[PDB]
Amino acid sequence: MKYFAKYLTSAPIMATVALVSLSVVLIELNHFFPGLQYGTY
Amino acid sequence: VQRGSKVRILRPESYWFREVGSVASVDQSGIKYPVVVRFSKVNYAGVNTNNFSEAELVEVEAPP
Amino acid sequence: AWIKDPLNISPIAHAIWDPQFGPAAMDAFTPAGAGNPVNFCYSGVYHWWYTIGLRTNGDLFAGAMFLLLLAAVM
Amino acid sequence: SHSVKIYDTCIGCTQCVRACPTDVLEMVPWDGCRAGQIAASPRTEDCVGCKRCETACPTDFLSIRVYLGAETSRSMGLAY
Amino acid sequence: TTTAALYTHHQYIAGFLMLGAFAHGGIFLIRDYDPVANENNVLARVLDHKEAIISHLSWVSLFLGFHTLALYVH
Amino acid sequence: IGPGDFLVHHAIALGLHVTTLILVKGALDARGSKLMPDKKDFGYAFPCDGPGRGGTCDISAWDSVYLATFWMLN
Amino acid sequence: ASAATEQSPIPTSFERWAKPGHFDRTLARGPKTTTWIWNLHADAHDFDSHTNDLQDISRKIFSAHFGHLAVVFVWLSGMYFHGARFSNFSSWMADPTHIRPSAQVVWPLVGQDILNGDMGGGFRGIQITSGLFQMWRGEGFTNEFQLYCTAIGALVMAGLMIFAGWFHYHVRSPKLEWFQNVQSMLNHHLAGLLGLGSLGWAGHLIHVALPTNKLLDAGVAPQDIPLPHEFVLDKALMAELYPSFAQGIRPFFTLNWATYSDFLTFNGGLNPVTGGLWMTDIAHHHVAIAVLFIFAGHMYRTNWGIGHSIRTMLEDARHPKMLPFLSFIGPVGHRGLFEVLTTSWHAQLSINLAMMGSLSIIVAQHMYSMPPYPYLATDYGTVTSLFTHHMWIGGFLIVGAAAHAGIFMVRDYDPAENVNNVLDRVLRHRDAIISHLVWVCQFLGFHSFAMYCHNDTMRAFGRPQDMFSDTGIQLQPIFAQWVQHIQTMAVGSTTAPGVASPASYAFGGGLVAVGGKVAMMPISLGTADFLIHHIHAFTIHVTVLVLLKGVLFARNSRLIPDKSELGFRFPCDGPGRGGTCQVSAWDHVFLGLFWMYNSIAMVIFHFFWKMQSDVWGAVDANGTVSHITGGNFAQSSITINGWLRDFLWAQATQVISSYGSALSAYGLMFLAGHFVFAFSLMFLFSGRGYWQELIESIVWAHNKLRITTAIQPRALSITQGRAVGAAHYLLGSIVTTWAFFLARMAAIG
Amino acid sequence: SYKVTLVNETENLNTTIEVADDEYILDAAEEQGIDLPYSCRAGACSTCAGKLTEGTVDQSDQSFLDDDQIEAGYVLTCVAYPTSDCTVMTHQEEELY
Amino acid sequence: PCASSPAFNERMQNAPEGYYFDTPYQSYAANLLCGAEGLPHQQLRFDRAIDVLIPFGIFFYVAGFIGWSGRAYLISSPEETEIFIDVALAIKSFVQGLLWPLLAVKELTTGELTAPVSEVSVSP
Ligand code: CLA
Ligand code: CLA
Ligand SMILES: CC1=C(C/C=C(\C)CCC[C@H](C)CCC[C@H](C)CCCC(C)C)C(=O)c2ccccc2C1=O
Ligand code: SF4
Ligand code: SF4
Ligand code: FES
Ligand SMILES: [Cl-]
Repeated sequence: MKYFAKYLTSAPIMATVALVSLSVVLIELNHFFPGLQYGTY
Repeated sequence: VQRGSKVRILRPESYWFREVGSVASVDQSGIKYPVVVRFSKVNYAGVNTNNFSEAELVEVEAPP
Repeated sequence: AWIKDPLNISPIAHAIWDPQFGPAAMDAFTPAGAGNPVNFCYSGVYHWWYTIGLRTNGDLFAGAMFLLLLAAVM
Repeated sequence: SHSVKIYDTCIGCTQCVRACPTDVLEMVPWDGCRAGQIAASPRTEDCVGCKRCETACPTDFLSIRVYLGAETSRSMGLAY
Repeated sequence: TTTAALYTHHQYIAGFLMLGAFAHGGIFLIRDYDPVANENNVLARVLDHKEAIISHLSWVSLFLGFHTLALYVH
Repeated sequence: IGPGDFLVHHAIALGLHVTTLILVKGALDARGSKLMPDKKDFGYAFPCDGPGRGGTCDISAWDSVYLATFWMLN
Repeated sequence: ASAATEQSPIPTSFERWAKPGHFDRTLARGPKTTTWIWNLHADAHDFDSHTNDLQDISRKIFSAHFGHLAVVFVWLSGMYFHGARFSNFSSWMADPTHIRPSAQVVWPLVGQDILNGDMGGGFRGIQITSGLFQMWRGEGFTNEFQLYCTAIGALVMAGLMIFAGWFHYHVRSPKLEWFQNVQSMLNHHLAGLLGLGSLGWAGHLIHVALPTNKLLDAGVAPQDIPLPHEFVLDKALMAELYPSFAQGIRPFFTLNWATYSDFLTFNGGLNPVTGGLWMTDIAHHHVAIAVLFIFAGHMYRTNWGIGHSIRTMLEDARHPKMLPFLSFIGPVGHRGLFEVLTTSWHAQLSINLAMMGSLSIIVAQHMYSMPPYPYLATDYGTVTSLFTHHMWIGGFLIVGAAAHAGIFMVRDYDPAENVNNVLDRVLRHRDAIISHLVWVCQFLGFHSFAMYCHNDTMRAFGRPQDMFSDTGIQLQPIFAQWVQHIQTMAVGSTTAPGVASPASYAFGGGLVAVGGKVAMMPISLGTADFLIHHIHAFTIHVTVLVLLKGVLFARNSRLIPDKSELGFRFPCDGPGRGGTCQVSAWDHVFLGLFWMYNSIAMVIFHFFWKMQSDVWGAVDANGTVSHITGGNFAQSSITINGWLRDFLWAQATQVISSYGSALSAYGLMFLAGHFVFAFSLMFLFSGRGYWQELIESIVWAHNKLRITTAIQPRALSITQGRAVGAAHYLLGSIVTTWAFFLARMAAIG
Repeated sequence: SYKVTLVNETENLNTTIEVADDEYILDAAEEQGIDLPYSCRAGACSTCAGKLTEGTVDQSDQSFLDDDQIEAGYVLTCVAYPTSDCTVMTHQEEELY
Repeated sequence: PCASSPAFNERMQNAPEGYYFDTPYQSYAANLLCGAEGLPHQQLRFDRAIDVLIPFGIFFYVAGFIGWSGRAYLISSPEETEIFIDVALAIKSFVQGLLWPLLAVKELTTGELTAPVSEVSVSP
């Protein structure tokens, strides 16, 4: 598992984890007011 | 200009115009472009070195 | 015919002479006040000529013959 | 016919001559580089314009340039 | 219909004329531009830093496109 | 004018900017770029410079007026 | 061990995962530019380039096949799990005429649960058009627990399939002599895969599906039905349904087969209750084709003397041993083709892709007209989706067949191997083939499409007596009309006395209507059908022209005599000889992808409009059929304007007026497909040098901020820009039609 | 530290010369009183093709040798990286074509 | 205002409730500016000055964070760190990327944010 960590640091794996980690704002856009206009926060 | 000197290219048609490359070897055979300069950045054709004259080079680092 | 009522009359560009029309297309391209198939003008030259003084077909013909001769001059 | 021009940045690597499908190019003695050779293009009436010679050239910029010119039946590559 | 046709007519003619303006600006720089008669003047000074002009047109284009398309899609 | 006008004006801004990008890029890179330094020796309209150096399709300055005609039309 | 054919190396290492490009020698160099990133996925599966031994490539292919089977089992497990947890399968089982199939619910997120539409019975979900419910009803499923069991079994099979692919490569991989045993493979696939598979399914049908469907058609509620094993267990319960099961398996061995004629029927029509085919007739079909395929599997000599050798049969098919008019193939014939097909994987893949795509198209054309599942024909969204999906899969597979026929040419073709045989003789007159294909494409393009243009001009002139209509110049397809008449005369109480009904009601016969809606009725063939079939012939022929041209001139042509030295996927050979852009075989696969799109799109449009105006509808109490668009195919589908107005403008009412409804995702995807189509044209019309010169200015702006990156940013290559444009065009243009079809069929039924 | 032995039929001699890991054989051959054929020193020709009799060289910068041509033993001595020493043939451009 | 808008109440008192129209039609109507179609219009006035700062100014921070993490990771590099993101140097350029606003004005005055005209490659 020496290079298994290195393969998990590759460009596609960092890409997919970055998209799902920044895109998990599902819980941020459902926890409080799923509709948030410009002048309402 | 001798081996190891970082040089800036003064050739307008070169891929590495105004770029720093390391001198690999200078030819003392009296040819038109004796200096071989090698670059860390490859050109479009896939080539990272080229022969230049001494008149189209500017030394930016004396070799240590 | 259009200077008398320039709001309820469609200006006409020229006439159609397509021999391949059926009578249903000859009737469709014939308006109420015309005896042949025509094209409705959408270039606005009727409004322009009416705003600059041109009132009759003789005026239009005189202008056309002047421009024919002016093209010959050029 | 196309115009194939060879410039003094040539290093006599022969790769343009080897890449020519129509035998336009050959090597001639030069003593202007340390290989002692430079390309030449005498049979440029045969040149089709594929620019394989330019793809094969290692110098930056190219020591060989093809300028597509008047089209003949040979430069259009027509077997009819 | 005349008003609409006239506006669309002249705006398309204008877009073509603006396209040919830059066409012949390129043909001038190919055929007639003299780099020594124009040494270090405004024309040769804009040819020098042309990457700044092209990258900033690229930035304005990218900003406008991302924002307008994303506002429409939202 | 209202909110639906602001978006379409920004779309028109995007369109004029990208058309200007294509035309300015092809005019300023007409005499030569890094991919083809001697582009002024090949003319205004020429197909390409072959498949060497990665490929040089639509590299001429004429191809910029080509590529910006689509954007002008859009 | 049991056949002494394994002992494979390639130890299961982990370190070989953090070194992308390990397969290619230049891919494991060190990136440098960005073209390497795209080159990584351009030939990742091309095991032919990686190594040179046929045996190592064969082993890799075998294990890749196992991994693919695992992926398909994961997909099947997911579909059965969706039908067992997020579906209204039980509700649809109760009422399959008033309940809409649904197997997908959306989470309550931003505006998002509007896509959960009312499916009947209080179920808020998305209406699936995959035909899973109609398939599970016909197979014998009644409750969701059985679906859950099938999902678990498919997941177990997926794990087993990924162990068989690791064990047949990393532990005990076969030798090349095992892969080259085409006789044994054909024997086993014909007798054990197809033969025994359909025999086992016939056993399932006779003991599970036929019982359950008979009770379902009788009127029994789905959870009032016995489970399948009771049908298997006690013969009294099964003999209540069929009186031929009272004599057990005795009439079969004593050859009294007409005893069994009540569950092996040969009716040949549609069940009036469900709308699907007669289930007993289906079981009899599977019994007959099991007997046929098993018997076909004993054809090829394997280890026992009896059989054929395919090499002998291939080498004897040659002049002067042929039919006298077929003797033009010369005295070598098919001599070197057994060594072509047992040493080239690409030759086999080309044949198998052509047959697989053709068979998928045959599946599409046989399941709208002979609906094989209960309550399938009346769900018009499912019928539309199944036909359209299988036509697209078939077209893509057929394009890949030509792709690999061209890869065989550049790589695996050997002139010395196959001399003066059929393959050599085809390459030795390909100008005749291609020029005659050019002429037939032109003849078909004038005599299909320019007749539509004639009709447009005549209809705009106001002279419809001059049109190619059924009221103008009639163009009746008399041969297909005669075949339809022969098909409806054959089934009389004749030439097929055994069958009662016609093989489909599409040929003739009567009308099957189920739940008010039409299951199937005769498809009348008039002048519009003549015209659209010649459109189909024309588009298929130009697709064949584009693809066959690249296959035949993949080696060389009169322009570039050494095209095989340039490769299979190369952009051009420079601007010389006039400009040799897109001369490769790959570029012909590129240009044939567009032509397959244009061909299959018109097939699915013909199907949608013709079935929607002349078959599908709503039968009233009396029997009068009110078709969906109202029989307007015979007069509007003969001009291009009627295709744009009465099909595209009129039937896209349901997809653009879908905002705010539960079909709003279809309107969103309709617009998205238009975006992706238009975005493709950026890659298709533009070239590579513009983008590389614009990236120069962007790199300058980056160098000035000192945000320079080591991997040097380069524009997409010429063939990669072509591939990206083609993929985007196909994706957007097919997503558009998908949204249009599915929004239309989920709103007007 | 590595030892590379250059063999040439014309010269009919086997002279060994140590080469640094991060250094091209040809480049290291110039700093050891040894003549060799070389034109471009970039890996875009075949002028310094040296068949490898034994050992292994790091020629990842080379961009001209074919997959089947690099398996024979040929390795551009101009853009090659001496991993150890072993031995390599010189002036083998006539054997390439 | 949206509270007193006569056309904004015909989407108030006839709409699905759910959890996308009930806890969103309020705070919206309290603090928005609707026109005549019953639709909130994003205004740019003195009251919006402390309203549009939280979309505009707080996006600038995260965008500069991404741009400065992509900078500080990439100056300390060499063609394998873009393929295989070095998580340690990534965390080092994230920790410095947090307070990138200060570092950015500590580069322009020092002259190490911009490169010289003769130290950047150009074209003919
Ligand atoms: C087979 C189909 C067909 C054919 C052959 C025609 C033929 C014709 N139509 Mg017709 N039309 C058709 C279909 C057809 N139509 C249909 C289906 C309809 C709907 C019912 C119509 C409706 C229609 C109308 C309303 C009119 C016609 C007219 C005409 C005539 C015009 C040509 C002419 O006489 O002057 C000769 C001029 C030419 C042949 C010029 C064309 C040649 C060049 C390439 C174009 C011009 C040069 C240049 C490129 C363009 C200028 C610069 C540009 C960039 C701006 C011609 C006989 C017109 C007419 O009657 O004229 C008196 C008329 O007004 N048609
Ligand atoms: C509507 C757009 C359009 C049209 C009309 C065509 C037409 C044609 N394509 Mg094409 N194609 C298209 C779009 C189109 N394509 C697109 C979008 C692509 C993108 C991938 C391609 C890619 C493509 C390929 C790769 C090939 C073709 C081929 C052909 C030719 C087929 C042979 C034929 O049908 O004969 C009949 C001619 C027509 C149907 C053209 C219209 C004729 C009208 C209806 C009659 C005109 C009447 C009269 C002559 C007018 C005279 C008036 C006078 C004043 C001049 C044909 C000329 C194939 C070919 O060469 O076949 C041999 C070929 O291989 N196409
Ligand atoms: C637009 C276009 C390009 C430019 C397209 C490029 C350069 C590819 C665009 C992909 C971008 C650059 C994605 C790569 C960005 C990084 C992967 C970072 C992404 C961020 C994620 C990790 C989150 C071509 O190169 C081209 C070539 C030939 C014909 C037509 C065209 C063409 O139309
Ligand atoms: S390829 Fe270029 S450098 Fe080599 S001989 Fe030909 S012109 Fe000279
Ligand atoms: S594909 Fe591109 S590089 Fe090749 S000949 Fe055509 S335009 Fe030139
Ligand atoms: S000297 Fe040219 S590649 Fe070696
Ligand atoms: Cl019509």
